[PDB]
Amino acid sequence: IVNGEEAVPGSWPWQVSLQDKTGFHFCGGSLINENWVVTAAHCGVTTSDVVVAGEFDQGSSSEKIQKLKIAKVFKNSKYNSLTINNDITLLKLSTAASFSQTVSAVCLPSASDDFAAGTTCVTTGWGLTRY
Amino acid sequence: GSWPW
Amino acid sequence: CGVPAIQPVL
Amino acid sequence: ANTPDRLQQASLPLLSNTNCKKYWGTKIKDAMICAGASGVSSCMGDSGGPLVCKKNGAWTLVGIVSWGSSTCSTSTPGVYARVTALVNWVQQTLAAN
Repeated sequence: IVNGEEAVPGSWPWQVSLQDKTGFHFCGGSLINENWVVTAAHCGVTTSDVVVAGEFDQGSSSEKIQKLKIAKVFKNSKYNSLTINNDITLLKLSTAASFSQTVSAVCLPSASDDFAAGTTCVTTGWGLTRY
Repeated sequence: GSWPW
Repeated sequence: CGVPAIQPVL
Repeated sequence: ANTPDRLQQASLPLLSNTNCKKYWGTKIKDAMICAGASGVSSCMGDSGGPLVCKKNGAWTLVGIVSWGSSTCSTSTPGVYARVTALVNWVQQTLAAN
């Protein structure tokens, strides 16, 4: 995020980091319950990547994080990578996350819910702060 | 110019 | 869902 | 470029698809929602993470960080997967697995 700010640690408890074998953060995701993470289809996750929950500072060794294996990747059949449309994947975890103050689920909408133009929302992540 | 994020 | 135990500050 | 060690956040507004098309044209589909163009931008490494909106005391996943400006321009809207268009697929996948 360009021109954002640092979060309060633990205050976005559904935010996960998707990391490869080397520990490299390549995408975010959101816990929707103890067993499932929602992410983008174009992140290209497989069962060799891991979901890291409970993190704030990826340079710190002193956080009690959960490094969670992925059992199965469910890329939505409707995903069109050429138009980047329907850009959603579900990750089923091999072993459940342990919910805590810093690890818990985001809510999902109903299909009919209205989110009006002009509403102020929030996005979070470890993406670049400067291009 | 579009790009995956 | 949706209610952090540690409240975010924007 | 600069990658942060610590988790970042930003507040940003939702756009309409009709208005978002003034930036992105026919690239904008019904299963996308645009947000930003407000002085912040999602950027490389943010993809897959949340766009959440607060109502009735709780945060709901409205978007999934997807794509946008190749330079993470803060005056161009970011494009997010529109969760309302995708949630029926989510709930089913959970319940079947």
